[PDB]
Amino acid sequence: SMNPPPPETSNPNKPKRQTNQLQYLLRVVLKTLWKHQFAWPFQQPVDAVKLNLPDYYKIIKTPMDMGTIKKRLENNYYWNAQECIQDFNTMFTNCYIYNKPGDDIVLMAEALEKLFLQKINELPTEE
Ligand SMILES: CC[C@@H]1C(=O)N(C)c2cnc(N(C)c3ccc(C(=O)NC4CCN(C)CC4)cc3OC)nc2N1C1CCCC1
Repeated sequence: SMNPPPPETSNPNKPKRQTNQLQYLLRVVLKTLWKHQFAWPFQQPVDAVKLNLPDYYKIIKTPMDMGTIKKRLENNYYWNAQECIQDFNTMFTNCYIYNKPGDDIVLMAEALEKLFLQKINELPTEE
């Protein structure tokens, strides 16, 4: 009946960097997934109130979405590429945990995840 606050995208006391891998995660990985025809459900936090899914944030205790990831990358919120990759994987996994296997939303996440894996396969060596 209420949404939780979204994940943070700024934290001044959290150490952060820009690395060439993090730049790749923004310029190649996020950009590729964001433009995809099936990106739209993943471009912002789940609005469980509008969807009338009061159980969503009972099941999903570590929400993540590409809106959040985009803002984190734009703010250079991360220390390393692994932290950002973890956020994408959390997003996909949440979708697979909550939804019925085979449902259209799962097919959408799978399409995005296939591209994600293809891009991080070519993550550049650091520096
Ligand atoms: C929650 C479980 C499951 C899931 O795992 N995810 C991730 C999921 C996410 N979103 C949606 N839906 C439909 C949305 C899609 C897009 C938007 C969107 O565009 N919002 C924009 C925000 C900014 N404004 C200016 C314009 C509108 C909104 C959404 O819902 C309110 N459905 C999802 N499903 C399922 C798929 C079908 C039944 C629920």
